[PDB]
Amino acid sequence: SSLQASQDEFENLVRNVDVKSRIMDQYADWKGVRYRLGGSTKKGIDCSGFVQRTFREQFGLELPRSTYEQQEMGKSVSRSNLRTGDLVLFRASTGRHVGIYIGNNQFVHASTSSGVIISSMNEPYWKKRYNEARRVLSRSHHHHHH
Amino acid sequence: TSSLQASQDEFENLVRNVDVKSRIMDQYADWKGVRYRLGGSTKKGIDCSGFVQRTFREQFGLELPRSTYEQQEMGKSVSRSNLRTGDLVLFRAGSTGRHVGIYIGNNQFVHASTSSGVIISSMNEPYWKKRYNEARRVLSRSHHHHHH
Amino acid sequence: SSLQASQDEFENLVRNVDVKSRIMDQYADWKGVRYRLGGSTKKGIDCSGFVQRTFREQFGLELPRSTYEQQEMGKSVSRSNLRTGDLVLFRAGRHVGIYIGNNQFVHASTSSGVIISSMNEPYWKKRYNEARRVLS
Amino acid sequence: SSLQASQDEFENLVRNVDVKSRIMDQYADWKGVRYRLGGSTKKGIDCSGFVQRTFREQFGLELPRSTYEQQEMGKSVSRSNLRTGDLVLFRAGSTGRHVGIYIGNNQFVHASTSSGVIISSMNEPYWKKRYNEARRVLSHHHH
Amino acid sequence: KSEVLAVPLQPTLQQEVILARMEQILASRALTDDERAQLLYERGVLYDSLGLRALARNDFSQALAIRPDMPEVFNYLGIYLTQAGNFDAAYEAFDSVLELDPTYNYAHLNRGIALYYGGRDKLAQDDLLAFYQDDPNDPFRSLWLYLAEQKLDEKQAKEVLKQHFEKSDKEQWGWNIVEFYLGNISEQTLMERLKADATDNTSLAEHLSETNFYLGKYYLSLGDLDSATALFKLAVANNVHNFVEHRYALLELSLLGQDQDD
Amino acid sequence: EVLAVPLQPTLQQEVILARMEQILASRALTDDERAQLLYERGVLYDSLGLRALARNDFSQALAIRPDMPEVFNYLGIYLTQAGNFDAAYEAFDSVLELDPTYNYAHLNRGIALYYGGRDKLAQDDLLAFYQDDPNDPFRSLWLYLAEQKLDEKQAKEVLKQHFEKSDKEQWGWNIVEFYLGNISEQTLMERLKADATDNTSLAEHLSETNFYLGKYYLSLGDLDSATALFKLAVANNVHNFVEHRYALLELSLLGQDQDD
Repeated sequence: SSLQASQDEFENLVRNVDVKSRIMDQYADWKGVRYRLGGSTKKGIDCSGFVQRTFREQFGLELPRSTYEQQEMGKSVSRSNLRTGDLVLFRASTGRHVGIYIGNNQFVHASTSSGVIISSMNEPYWKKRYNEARRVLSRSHHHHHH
Repeated sequence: TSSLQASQDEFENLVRNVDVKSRIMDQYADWKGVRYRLGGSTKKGIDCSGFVQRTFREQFGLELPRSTYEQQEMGKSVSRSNLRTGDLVLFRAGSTGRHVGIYIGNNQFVHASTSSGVIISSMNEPYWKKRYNEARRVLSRSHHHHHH
Repeated sequence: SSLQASQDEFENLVRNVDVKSRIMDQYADWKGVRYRLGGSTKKGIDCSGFVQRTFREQFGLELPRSTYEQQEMGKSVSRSNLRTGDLVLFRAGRHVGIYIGNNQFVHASTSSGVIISSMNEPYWKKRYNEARRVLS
Repeated sequence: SSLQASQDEFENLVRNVDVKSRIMDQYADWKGVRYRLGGSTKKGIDCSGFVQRTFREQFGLELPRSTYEQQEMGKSVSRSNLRTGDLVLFRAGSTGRHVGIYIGNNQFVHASTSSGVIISSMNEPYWKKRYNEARRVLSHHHH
Repeated sequence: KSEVLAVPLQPTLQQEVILARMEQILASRALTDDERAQLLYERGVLYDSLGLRALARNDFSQALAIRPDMPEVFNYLGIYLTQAGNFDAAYEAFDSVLELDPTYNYAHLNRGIALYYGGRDKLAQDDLLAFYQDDPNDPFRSLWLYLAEQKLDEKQAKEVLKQHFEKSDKEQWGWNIVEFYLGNISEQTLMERLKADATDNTSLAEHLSETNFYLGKYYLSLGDLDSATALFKLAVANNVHNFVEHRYALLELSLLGQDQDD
Repeated sequence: EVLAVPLQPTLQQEVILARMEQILASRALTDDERAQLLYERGVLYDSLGLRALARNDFSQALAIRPDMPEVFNYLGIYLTQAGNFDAAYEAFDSVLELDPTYNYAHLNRGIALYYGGRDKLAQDDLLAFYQDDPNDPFRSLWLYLAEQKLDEKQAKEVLKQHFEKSDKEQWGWNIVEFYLGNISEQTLMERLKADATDNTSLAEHLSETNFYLGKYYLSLGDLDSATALFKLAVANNVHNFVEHRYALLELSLLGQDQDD
């Protein structure tokens, strides 16, 4: 871990990735895949299996599977500081539904009705249900305050 | 005083090896999403062993054999809890009978998967925890072939 | 605060910190070479010849041969503001050296060859005339 | 002189000067030069005058002319621990205190009353009796 | 000295490995402008974490000359102009951050602080209240806001901070610095609360860097310069170079220094 | 407590470091020209507390130009700092094997043997070093500390003598006067402040002085006071002082002691 911490640090520090571009690579590839609760393949996927799989394949970032657990990763983000690659969370029978912000008030998610899609945050259903956001892509800091 | 606890040699090889994950990920930046094609070696399509062979060649100058069967005979056997970035990780596919990828720490490896093309995956994805077999350290601290 | 020097002040200090090193690298080679009026080789050199050679070899800066003409190069400087690499001029003909800081200068003297002198040597103090800055 | 300091520092740390051989360049150039009290030219020079011009021209170090001040430059050195380029000193006779520069092997170089600038042995008995002190004047300070 | 002290932090082996390697890579000519600017930015950050701010600023400046769209560069340039006392050039640098990236939240803080030190307390409050409501449970957001509201009126700056404290979830340890400033707890009590929470030395050094700055400001507000000069020095002595508390402890000492002359 | 502003990297250091990078990155330095530059960057990195980097530069210089006693010196010190005393003695041997005229090896190896507990051999080296400059108070202090292990009362009278047989000029003779019982801790600190000029001068005084008071308190088994006095030594950030280097070492040793 004392090599692997340096190596992990070095990777975060050199890698300047185009976050939106990478998310849309994944979306192009996964567009229209069906809803299956607990699924995580191209035969069917739920919202948080989609997030988990996206951040791993595209950013090498290890997120938990549970949406409860995904809602406590990284720092919370107010709505006006929203950036591409932030997890957007909604009160939506789960209680809790997660997508990825991709700018222009759009987000990418696995929905019940349509499978993997882009929606607008402004769509009445989601604006009522918008709950919070989390930043999980985040250059990790040298010294920490208490 | 405890950067001095490491010897000048340990320091020398930390500097040599600190960028090894970023080099594998440099390969991933360019090869990400390339299809599986058995016997292939290009961005048209590549197998697990070809992706591994090409990565070690381009990133580190390390010649490895073509087939998965020759690769797993390389370097030195490694137990699960001693895995280090750059280690080959071997699974039983049963498409040929043998499947190989590169460990990048934190329970993840890169590989040309049969289903999704070149991707990152977890060693804890049920599918691959069940089929894990062994691990090979083929790259030495000095970036030579690792002794048997 | 190190940071009171602006970024441009810093870039400039970095460009110029080796300017004395380079004059002294010239001196390491040229040290104790004879005087000879009209000489430009290591067999014997004059004051203007040594200066011309230093600026050529060290700064890629081609100055004229004669002391007359080297007085007209760059811009004028007063004693208060002398920097390393500035031409210092004395009445002696007249005479050309290169300031290296701390009231000392490098030059081909008619008596002792390529040497370092103090500006405060009485001989040279009363014969100081002007200085020229010629580095951009 | 925020600049000139750095320039001065850089010249110091970049130069790896050969002390013995730069002194011997001086002595090459100056050997045989007549003694002249208070002189500082190739037509005549005394022993401190020679020291002053040697350290100036060969090292860019500025020493005072007074032989009294020259011996309170640097720090004192025991005769055991002599290194090339240390000032050696000797009790005042009828031309003042005497000072030369050590060139190693129990040899110093100095302007002399009798021979001009020459190399001498510390072990010449005139100079063993007259020997007095040495000073090192070459190279975060402790307090 | 019968008091609470850490081993001043030293460069970690990781920092030195990464700097040693960066130097090898930057010395190569196998770098795009884009990947070079990136190494320069990230070496700048590293140099800044070791307290080498002239070198960091130098790398940042070079990163920007290659990739202009770098709000993260302008943020640091702003910070360094603040530490230099160039508040006017600093306001402008943070202006730039938020033109480039309106979401670059932290420049509201950093310009808040630059305005605070620049004697622009009303404008500072504008930025530090904006910052505060982006994360209410960050105690340092409320602490900087208190500092800026303080000069306008001490009394309702404390009633506001009390408000922030009660409104917060009160987890993070820094709410203790707040509790002291309210007069909820003693300074004695703050120091044992501190040691309790602090695990290893690095943790201890972080706790003392942040805390001795806020105690320094408290004593300075009372007109005790002797006590404040000391607490600013003990703050810096932890060598947590990239803390705002560390940087501005240095600025306060610079200001205290220049008062003391004649 | 009397406090300086912890020393910060100077403009000069950062300017020179920046320049030295450009020069070393260029491909027109002879081996020797590069060795001396690596060595010198090494010194500068060391003066900023960047010892792995320093040691890395030193190690590369030696690779190029093997006849470098100045490098073996530092390398030896870094081994001392790391608790690696046997490897250190060996490094310092190399120094004198190349240049027997290199006084500072006697000190550094002197101190390495001190921390190695080979107290006779350390008295040998530190008395050798004392004898070059009787007037350097720090030579008398290190000698005393080494002799103190065997007989503190005798170490104390041979230090009294080291005092009278000296000019009594350099400030650090006040430290010695305190060790002798001639002055109190309070008087020592009054003098410290009186003698210091600017902050850099004050930091230097507090770095050396709080090390020596740290060792005094150790010698009475007061680990609390020693620990604090060592940290306040290190806090001045005079990274290339002996007293700084081995303040860190003491703290490390106290660190392992407590934490068991």
